[PDB]
Amino acid sequence: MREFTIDFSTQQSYVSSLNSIRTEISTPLEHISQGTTSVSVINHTPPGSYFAVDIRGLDVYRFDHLRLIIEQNNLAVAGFVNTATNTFYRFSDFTHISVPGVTTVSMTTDSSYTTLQRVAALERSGMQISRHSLVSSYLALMEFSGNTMTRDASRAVLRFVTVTAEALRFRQIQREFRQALSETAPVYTMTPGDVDLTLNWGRISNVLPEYRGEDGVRVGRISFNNISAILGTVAVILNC
Amino acid sequence: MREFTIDFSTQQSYVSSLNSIRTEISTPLEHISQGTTSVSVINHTPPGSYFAVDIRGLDVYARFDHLRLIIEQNNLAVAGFVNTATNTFYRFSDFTHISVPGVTTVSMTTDSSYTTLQRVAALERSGMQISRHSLVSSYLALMEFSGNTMTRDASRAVLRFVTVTAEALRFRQIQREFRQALSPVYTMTPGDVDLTLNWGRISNVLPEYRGEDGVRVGRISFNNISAILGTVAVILNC
Amino acid sequence: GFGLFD
Amino acid sequence: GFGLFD
Ligand SMILES: [Cl-]
Ligand SMILES: [Cl-]
Ligand SMILES: [Cl-]
Repeated sequence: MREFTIDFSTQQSYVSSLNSIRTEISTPLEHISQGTTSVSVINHTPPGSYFAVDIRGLDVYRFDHLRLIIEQNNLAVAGFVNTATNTFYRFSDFTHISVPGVTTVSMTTDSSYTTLQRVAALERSGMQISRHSLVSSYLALMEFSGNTMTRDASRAVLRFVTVTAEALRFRQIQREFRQALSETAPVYTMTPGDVDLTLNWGRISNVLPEYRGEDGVRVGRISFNNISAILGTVAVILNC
Repeated sequence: MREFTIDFSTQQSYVSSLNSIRTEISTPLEHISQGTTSVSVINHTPPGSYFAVDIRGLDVYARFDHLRLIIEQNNLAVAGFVNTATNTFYRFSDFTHISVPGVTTVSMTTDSSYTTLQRVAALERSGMQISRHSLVSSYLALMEFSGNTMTRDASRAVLRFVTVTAEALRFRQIQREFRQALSPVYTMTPGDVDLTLNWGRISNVLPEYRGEDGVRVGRISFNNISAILGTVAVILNC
Repeated sequence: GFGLFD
Repeated sequence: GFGLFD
């Protein structure tokens, strides 16, 4: 199994964490590249493949027991591991993710945003994420037990999926969120445009391998005027 | 270009139209089949391939036979519509890679997304009604349309024709719920809407299905192979 | 000839 | 060393 750390200590450690993951699980597209920046395609792995992400650096000046299990082919969060209790809490739509050496709790709750936002009573559009709320999300997940997601657990998942898996996919989200890691701890507010990106990752993944030369591409309401717009927005796409 | 007819004359001609198209553009999955019914995977064609769908049988009699939909094959996306009486292809702004020879192409300022269409149409898909009469009304709106900016009635027409062609091709559930209207009103349910919004995720999971236990994609749950076959007909090829 | 799911 | 879009 692959294992990565996402270190939230500083803006620098967070960005370099995301770039190391991208380099290991994906390959740059030839035609969407500028300097060392590219759109990359996830490398093919056998179905059911997953890797672990260890969360660190939530407190710059501890909190080191949270691990996320990520299905590799679609960068989906299949669940979270409490490493203190060695327990894997797995969403109901990921029963094909088999992790040896952990106690697996199959949950009644699925991973969709519709479900998570209902239980959390929280809309992603306008959702705030700060350093203190990631520490708070960590503690909710370490406190969690049983097989049914709670409000606090679902808020925590919404926040961690945004700054890990969705930031991995979308350079736009990485760039907008990393400010929250600085020494004054400003707040990242997710925008309607951020949410629209996450809802269109599949379609974006389908069109970019056909992009040639320069100039624009449109996927529904998503419009990229040039390759810089693409690179500023998208980092990693599905392999279809 | 390759050409198919969807004949709305009767429930029977409609279902047999969709089945004929599916047999030509997709190939059955071995592990998700019962009798002559299967879930099928869209055949992989070169990028930008499309086919035409000619609309027939909307009412009595020659009449209402000048509408043609242009469908990109690999994702079953409607790229636009052709008025064959004026020889004009009205093309959505996200489909400038679809090139149709022998027609006048009008590049529209509007994209094909449900969010855009519903906004311009002032109509939400959840609870939208589709009857034979509303397809005839939609046909009349598309034939009367001109210019490069989508109107309310042209957007309503596209919403209804996309539902009963492309979305019905994908989802046997939608085909089965709508076809009574050709014999009653079809009312698109939240469940129907949720299917169409999860077609990519559904397509990613079903080829891994073996034997016959359940399958869960987000909030979409299939308890058995009969639940799958009752709901999904054609999936994306990934 | 149609199928029972049609 | 980061990129200019990060
Ligand atoms: Cl463009
Ligand atoms: Cl006719
Ligand atoms: Cl989807």
